[PDB]
Amino acid sequence: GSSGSSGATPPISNLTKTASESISNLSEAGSIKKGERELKIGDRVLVGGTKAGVVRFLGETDFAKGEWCGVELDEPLGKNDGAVAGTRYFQCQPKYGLFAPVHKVTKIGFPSTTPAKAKANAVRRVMATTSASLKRSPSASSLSSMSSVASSVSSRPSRTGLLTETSGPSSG
Repeated sequence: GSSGSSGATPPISNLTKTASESISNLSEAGSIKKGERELKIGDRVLVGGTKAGVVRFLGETDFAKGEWCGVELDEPLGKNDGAVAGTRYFQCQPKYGLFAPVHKVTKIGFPSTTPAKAKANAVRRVMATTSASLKRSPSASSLSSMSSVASSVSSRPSRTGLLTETSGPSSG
C-alpha cells in the first residue's frame, strides 16, 4: 500500500458487493422516496367533505411550511389558476386550482386495482356485493349513460374572421 516498495497488484479479484441495507442504491436525493400517506398524480380526493378534485401537482409549497398537494377543483371553489406569487405549478382554468396539505387531503377511491384486495376466499378476484336499491343518493350514479351534446357541423367561416388574435377577449 505504501511501505511495500511496489505493490500495485491486488491478490486476485472478481467477486464484489455493495449496499448494506434497504433497496435504495444509486443516489440518495430523489428518484424513489416512497412514503406512507402520500398521494399520487391523477387521483380523486375529498377535502372537508365537499371539495373533490384530482392530484395535478406534487411538491413543496411557498406560502406553507410543509409538503402540500396541488389538487385542481372541478367546481368553482378555488383561488389561483395555477400561479402562486409568480411561481407556476399547473395550467388550469381560474377559480379551480387549489392547494392543501397532504395530511389534510382525504381519499375517496378510484376504479383500477380490483384484484389487489388482499383477501383469499376461493375464486380469483372476488366481487359480490349486496344487491341493494339505496347506495348513497339518487343524484350519485355510475358510468352507464348520460346526456351528451349533439348538433350540426358544417365547418365554414362565412361571417367569422378571427384568424389571429392580438388583444384577447374575456367578457362578451
